[PDB]
Amino acid sequence: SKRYGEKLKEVFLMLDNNVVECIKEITESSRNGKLVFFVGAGVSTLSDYPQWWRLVDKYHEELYGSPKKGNYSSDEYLRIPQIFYNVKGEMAFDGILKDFFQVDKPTNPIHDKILAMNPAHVITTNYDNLIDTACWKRGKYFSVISAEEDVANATSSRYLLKVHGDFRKGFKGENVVLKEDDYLNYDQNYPLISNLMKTIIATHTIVFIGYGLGDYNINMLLNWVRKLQKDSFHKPFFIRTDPSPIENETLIYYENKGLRIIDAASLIDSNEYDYLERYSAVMDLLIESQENKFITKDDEVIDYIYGKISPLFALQYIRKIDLKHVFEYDYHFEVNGTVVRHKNKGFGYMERFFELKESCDERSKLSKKQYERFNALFNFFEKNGVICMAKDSIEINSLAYHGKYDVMKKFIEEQSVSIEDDYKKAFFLACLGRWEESYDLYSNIILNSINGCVYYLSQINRYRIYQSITQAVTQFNYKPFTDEFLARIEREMTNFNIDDLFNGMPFEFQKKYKILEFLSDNQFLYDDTVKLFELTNKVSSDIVVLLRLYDNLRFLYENCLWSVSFHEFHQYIRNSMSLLIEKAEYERTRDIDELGFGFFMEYYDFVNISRHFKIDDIKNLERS
Amino acid sequence: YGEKLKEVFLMLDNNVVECIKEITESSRNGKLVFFVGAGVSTLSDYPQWWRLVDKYHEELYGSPKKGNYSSDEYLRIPQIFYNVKGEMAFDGILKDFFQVDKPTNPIHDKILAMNPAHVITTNYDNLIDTACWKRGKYFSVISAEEDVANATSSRYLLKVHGDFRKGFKGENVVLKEDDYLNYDQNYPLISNLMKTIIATHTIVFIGYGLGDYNINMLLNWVRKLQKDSFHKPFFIRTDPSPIENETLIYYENKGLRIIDAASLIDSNEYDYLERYSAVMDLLIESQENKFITKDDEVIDYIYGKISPLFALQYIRKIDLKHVFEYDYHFEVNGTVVRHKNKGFGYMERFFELKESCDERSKLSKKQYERFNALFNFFEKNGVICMAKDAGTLNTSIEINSLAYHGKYDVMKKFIEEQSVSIEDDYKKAFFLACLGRWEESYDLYSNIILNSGCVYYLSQINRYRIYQSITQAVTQFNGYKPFTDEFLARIEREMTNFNIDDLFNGMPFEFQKKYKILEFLSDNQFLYDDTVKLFELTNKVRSEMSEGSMSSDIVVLLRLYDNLRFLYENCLWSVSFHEFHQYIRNSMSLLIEKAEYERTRFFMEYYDFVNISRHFKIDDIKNLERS
Repeated sequence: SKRYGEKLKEVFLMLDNNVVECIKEITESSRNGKLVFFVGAGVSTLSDYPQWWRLVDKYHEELYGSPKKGNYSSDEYLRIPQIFYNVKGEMAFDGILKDFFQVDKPTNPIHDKILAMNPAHVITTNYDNLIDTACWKRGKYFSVISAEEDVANATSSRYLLKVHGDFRKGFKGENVVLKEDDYLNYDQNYPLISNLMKTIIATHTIVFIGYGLGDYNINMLLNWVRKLQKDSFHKPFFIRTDPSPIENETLIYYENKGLRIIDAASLIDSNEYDYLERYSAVMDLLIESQENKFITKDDEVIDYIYGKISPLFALQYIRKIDLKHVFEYDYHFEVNGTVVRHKNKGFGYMERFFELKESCDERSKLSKKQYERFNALFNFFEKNGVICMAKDSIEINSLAYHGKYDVMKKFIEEQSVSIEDDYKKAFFLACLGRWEESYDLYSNIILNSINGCVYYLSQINRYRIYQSITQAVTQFNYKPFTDEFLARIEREMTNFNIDDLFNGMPFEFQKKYKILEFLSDNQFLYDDTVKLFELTNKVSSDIVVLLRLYDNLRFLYENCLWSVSFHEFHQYIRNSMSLLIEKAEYERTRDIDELGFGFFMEYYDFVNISRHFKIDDIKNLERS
Repeated sequence: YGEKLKEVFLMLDNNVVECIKEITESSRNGKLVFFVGAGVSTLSDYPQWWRLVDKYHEELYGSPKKGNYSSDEYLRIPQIFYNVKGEMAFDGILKDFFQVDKPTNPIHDKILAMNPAHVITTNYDNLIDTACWKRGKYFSVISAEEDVANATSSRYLLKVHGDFRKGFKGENVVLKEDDYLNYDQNYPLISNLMKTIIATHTIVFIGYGLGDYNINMLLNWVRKLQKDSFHKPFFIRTDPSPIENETLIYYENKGLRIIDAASLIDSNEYDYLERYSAVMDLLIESQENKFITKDDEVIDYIYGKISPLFALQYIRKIDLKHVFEYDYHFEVNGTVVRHKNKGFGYMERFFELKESCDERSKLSKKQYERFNALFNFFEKNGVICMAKDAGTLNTSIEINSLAYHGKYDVMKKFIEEQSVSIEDDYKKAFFLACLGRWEESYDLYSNIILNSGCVYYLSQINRYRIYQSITQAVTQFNGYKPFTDEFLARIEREMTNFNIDDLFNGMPFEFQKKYKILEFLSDNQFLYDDTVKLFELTNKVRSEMSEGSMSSDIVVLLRLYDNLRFLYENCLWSVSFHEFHQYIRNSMSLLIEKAEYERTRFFMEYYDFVNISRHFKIDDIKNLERS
């Protein structure tokens, strides 16, 4: 196991530059969710599924009473079943298919690797259910499309597209593409499936696995690709697992045809019959490239952390709990600024980054561009209060939080020099009650903002301020807002679904700014409200709760989000502060009981209590 | 005008009502794609193509045509001009005729207000682009072949005939006859994408004259498709004269569902904007409408909303407001309150049918059985009637789960018994989890997953939960070898890639619509509202603790019982969570404090004793004794 990992790392370090670039593109596409796997028959044979040549042999035996002397050609594989279908009855064909294919076979680890690569869709020429079984086990639901009618009623947005059909309806030759007749009339009999396959191939990054370079489907797809306009499509990737290394002439010939070939035999040395070894070699190379197990040098951890962090440079402050989602739970980011390795199995890039931060000599060894990127990363991390790993005071910079109303008015009066200044102006106007002007400014920003994170935040804030205006109008019934303005906002906000706002953003934004998705949710503080129960235990929790409250407040104020003014956030602040004070009082009473002679509140605590607590809530706090 | 549209709704034909129903359903599901023709662009006074044909005719022949242009002439005359006068003159005329800025008509905004999944347009103008940019709707605009691969979003604005974004050249658009002849060869990717979108969405045709070249080409392509292997596209016809019955029959048999604007409303034969706005508004204003007029419709709609929940043994009442999209508040005592139901009141009608047998009798047999099933569901879920009609209500609770009562002997007896159906397997897996045999519990849950959509999703969540608890138990023990290291390795291999957050998203949209309330089980959001509730009444009770003044304790107790019944009767492993136990402990502490106050001026029951014995620690009981 460990020897296999060391061998894989050695192979990657000696990998060709072209194969390295192909692996990088495949991993990037998988991260973006644009990856699709075209699964061939080799993956099925890896699970000992009955190969088609066995069926051809059975049909030949039934036709002539003896297996053919020699080897079938490519045309015979489709002709002999056709001859059996014609001269013999269709019932015999279907019965032989049932006798040969109604078997139960386990799913090979290659299916698990393909699924762990996170493909958007899976296109397969296999008529078996092995990939269906693997997807069913792994919990990723795929809309299995194997007939013409399945295309119209597709349940989900991700497809298990069996372009050659399967035996779900039954072990009948009419449901699959086996005979030469089926291949001849495939376009006529499967228009929708072929169109869907071509659309998926055009709109996604295709990786071919389980196919030979001389396969019928591969050549047909290359012929169709030949019809496309030059450079109007992405060249599909082809994983070649044949025992012998691919010839250079064949390699260049097929690369000119549009296939970027990663050849398993060229990467590692394996036995002639060890197909699973080569399949696992390629798939594991891709997976450990995804898992960052091949990052072995500095100025490369810098690139990865920069790719993860640089989109967040637009945002003023990032919650520590958001950094967990930024790195996909690779590290736990404690509120006190300490980082802990949590779930990453590859290189410890955060530890290397902190080592670079601590010692200047190792930092100097980086490249110039990587040195500047590290400088930006260090500024970002120190600004967000990330210091070092576990083994090694709140401050909110927002005029709205401190109630500097005159300064907010002054900032509003000046002329904005950037879109971010307009965003801050709109938030300040919202905090000052000028909600009509806030809505107009947010609409203007939305118009002029198409990273596009300011656009998303402006849409969120505009919906929030529209809800605030609606609730104020409902509770008032004075006319602070003209009826024309109310009608205009109603006509603008009708059928406006905030739930689909994030999904309508570009997928590059949806990958770079996953941590903002919670802003479109109706409720986003359920987690902290739930962990507030630890303060009710009667048997540190208080400091982490207070620091998380400070993190939420700083994120909502520094980034200028109107959701800070809603009832849910006020309720969360009230509950957290009340529970903290009650727990401190309980600790004081327990100590005075056991000893016989707690909470230290600061300016920020006073501001939070003043802004979020009602008079009744403060009365309850004093009474209890 | 709005009341005129309501009158049109009243006089709407049955088939038109059905078509509007499917269109609104597709819009709600996000599978609606709008096919915008040239009439919509013409509504904004955009230069029509016949003006360009006239200009080419004048430029080459020297005089305007005496008669009327035939269909082939619209493509032949520009082709002749391109062949003779060359490409430069063609592009110059195209530029001087098309580089105009035109305001977006309200029809564009009405199309966008339907939230289309995609907008396929034969127009080469940027009017839809401007409308999307103004409304704030982001659409990846695709007008060339290279734009298909470089799409920035999953929602496409597909200009199948191109546009002038690259420039005002004839090569960027499909105008002349040669462009239409070589369209399949010149635009393979765009045509493939259009065909795929049509196949995988609901298409509404707006702006076409039912005789356009594109409409007939799509009909010809549809003809080749397998019978009943596709959904019939909708065609909005906005011609002044009402469509003939024969023509309507001919086109409907060809794979079109035609909504005629001239049939719905009467307008002047030059008032095209009125004709477009009538159908667009009738589609828009039906988004909120549920098309509920008669009692059988009430029964059918409530059955459609409730029947997926028949798989679950019990449903939290507070969750029901999510089922009906916040139309009604379902209070914990069994009372319903009108919250956001703007249309006809189907819950009031259902209760009226329930109380009096006369209206229940005058129902269809299928609808009678549906109403009977709904009555059984609501009676078993504790929903009684509306708030106004509600009288005396008792806090009677029962939990029909062996795990809650701790019938460990019966637990093991049913465990050893052979399972009958997949529900029995699910219950047996929950019993294994409750019995401390998490190994066989995980194996049985994986077997249920393999053999399997409510049970599939519930078993996935339960399997993840027992994997988590196994990890925690192993960490605690090593921080005794209950589990073999081989089992730990296998479960770690199976579960490390699995993510519980996106499990609901990786579910069929039918499941994500029918079983929305189940999504909360993925995270602790399931306990959110109650927790928030559990806090506020606490403070309120504490206020009533000191000033000495339905009951708040009743609401807290009912929410507690609802949570317990939902988590136990549905056989969910979340009953073993620390957060859930803390919630139960806090609720019981508050209830006991209220009881202590009320005594010196409610009683402990069996279920209360079970909850205290299960979810409390010794220190909490000591604190309760002290206070």
